[PDB]
Amino acid sequence: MMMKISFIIATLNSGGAERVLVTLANALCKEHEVSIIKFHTGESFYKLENEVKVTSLEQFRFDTLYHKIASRFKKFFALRKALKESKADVFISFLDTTNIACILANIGLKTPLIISEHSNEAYLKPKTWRFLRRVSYPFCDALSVLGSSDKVYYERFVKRVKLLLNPCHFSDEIPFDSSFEKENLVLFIGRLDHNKNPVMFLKAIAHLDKNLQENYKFVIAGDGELRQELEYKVKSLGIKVDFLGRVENVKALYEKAKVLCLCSFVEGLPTVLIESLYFEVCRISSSYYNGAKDLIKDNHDGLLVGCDDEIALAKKLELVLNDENFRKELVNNAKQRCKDFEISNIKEEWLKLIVEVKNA
Ligand SMILES: CC(=O)N[C@@H]1[C@@H](O)[C@@H](O)[C@@H](CO)O[C@@H]1CP(=O)(O)OP(=O)(O)OC[C@@H]1O[C@@H](n2ccc(=O)[nH]c2=O)[C@H](O)[C@@H]1O
Repeated sequence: MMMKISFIIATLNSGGAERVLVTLANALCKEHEVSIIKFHTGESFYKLENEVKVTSLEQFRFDTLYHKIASRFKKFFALRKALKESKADVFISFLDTTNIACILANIGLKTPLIISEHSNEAYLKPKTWRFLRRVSYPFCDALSVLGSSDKVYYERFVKRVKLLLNPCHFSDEIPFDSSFEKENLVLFIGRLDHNKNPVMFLKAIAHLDKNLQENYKFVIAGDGELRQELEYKVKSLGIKVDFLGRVENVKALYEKAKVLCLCSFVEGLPTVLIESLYFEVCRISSSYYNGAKDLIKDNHDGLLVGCDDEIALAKKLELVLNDENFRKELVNNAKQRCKDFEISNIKEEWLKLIVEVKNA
């Protein structure tokens, strides 16, 4: 048949949620009809299919104490307005702040709201939002949730929670079993904020053999608030890491690169650890909060280090990089996880969930 799907997100900037949304949208787009409603005006970082109808809420002023409070009622009713005027068969919204907003704004309309947590339940640190999520989330119609520990957490107070994986858009593009002629390149891809923890990457490149360190290229794709101080500490330790910062063509690095390191303290299902599956990139990652083992059979299809162990990382790095027959084995076992992220399969459960929610 057919449905109007409306996606509601804050921004469409170089993120992980926005990466999933567009993969789905681009895929549902062809059979169905897919509006996106995004708050912060601007363009999308990710090539968005042409049929995807995209509508941005207004720009609002947050100067003056008046406009500081007023622009929330104006935003809210501007949101309720767009939702009404989408006449969508279903609303799917993304991330806690946007999710709680949508639940309130949707109070009234007779259309289903899906909402999805896209990060471990413990990330939401403050006390008010952790509370508003507890009161408002049982009023949605379903709930997408990535890690199992989050389903066990959200099932306590939400009646319909589903575990949907993320869909890797590379799954259709990159043929399974492709020759990759790699280059001495280690990749760090991600936001340069405190949790993503890029400093541990630097500290660890410091501790590598001069042999390796002088023949390998190290690269930090991504930008954050740490992009300045990271460059300072790169001098303080004195290594050669090439900050590129928000590079829309990560496919180009993902090929040449041999290894990819993730250093974050807590995550849900990082797509950087999913995309590598498609490029014979070997993953090395901190045993981050909770969902670590769901993604990496340590020493079988990846390598896990203690959280924030600058040395542990370097050893594992030096381990793979002094050993091509190993790196090459790990990834051939990692190719095995590729299916668990094909958009084709992931899309149809989104479609399945939309159907049951559209009944009642
Ligand atoms: C701390 C945290 O809770 N992170 C969550 C994560 O656990 C997942 O749940 C994920 C999916 O919902 O969302 C967040 C990931 P987060 O926002 O941190 O991003 P991620 O690591 O999962 O992936 C983001 C990345 O952006 C891209 N990129 C990077 C650099 C660049 O120059 N250009 C790019 O396009 C990548 O291709 C990529 O997929």
